[PDB]
Amino acid sequence: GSHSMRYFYTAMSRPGRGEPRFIAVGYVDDTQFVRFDSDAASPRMAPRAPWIEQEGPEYWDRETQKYKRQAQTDRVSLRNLRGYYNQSEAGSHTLQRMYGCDVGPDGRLLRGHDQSAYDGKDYIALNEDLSSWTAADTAAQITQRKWEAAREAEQWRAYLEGLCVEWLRRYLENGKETLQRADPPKTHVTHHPISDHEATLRCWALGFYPAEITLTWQRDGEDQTQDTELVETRPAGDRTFQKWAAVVVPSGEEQRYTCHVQHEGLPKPLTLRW
Ligand code: NA
Ligand code: NA
Repeated sequence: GSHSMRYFYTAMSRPGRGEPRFIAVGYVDDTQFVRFDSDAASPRMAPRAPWIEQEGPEYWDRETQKYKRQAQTDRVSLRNLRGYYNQSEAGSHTLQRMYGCDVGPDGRLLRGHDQSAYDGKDYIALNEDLSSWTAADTAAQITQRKWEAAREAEQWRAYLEGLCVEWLRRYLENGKETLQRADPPKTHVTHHPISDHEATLRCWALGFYPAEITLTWQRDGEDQTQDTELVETRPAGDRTFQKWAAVVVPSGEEQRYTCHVQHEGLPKPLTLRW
């Protein structure tokens, strides 16, 4: 029922080679819908989902200019940051930002987000109040003061409560056939002896969307929390996801074990066995 829009910006300096590279990607839930890359050839902003290709040239040009303005801003930021940390003019550095809005099933704002990081560590974050900042270190207190003076949080609040939510609603409607349809997992259980007295049971989930999923193993109905091995959820490359969970069991006791699969695309969870 609930949904999110999120942007992910990365700016990477390369002093003496060129201006910093700026790349942005945007998502609705777990679906990417846009990329901008200052280093790409032609064109620099590309659509990544079909429902976005429905938008017209005014929309595209508007977004393009926002990306171009941000790339310039990020160049100033990276310069300022090397000063803040008394760094050499020679090393490469990375500035990241992640922002967006979460809405409930009624399309109403649940909460907004904006966060930045420098060289992979938290730098400054908008608090959930959309009115104040958390500086992660002493240097980020510089930005905090500058942004307080500029009433930067007020601009964020206006965006997060307004256009962020409005546009997310629009994308969800235009993209409803995919964005609002959960694809349940395709499942199976496999068996792999590790010796003649123990064997691995592996419970698979393939082809599911969104990425959130819960795979568990039980022995006679008791959860095997501490003895289940999970791989990280991984992308299939076609917008769907994959995961597996494994337990190692005494040979000949396989019948005691059940795999349980919970996913938004499954009205009732699945129970699977070897
Ligand atoms: Na707004
Ligand atoms: Na299945």
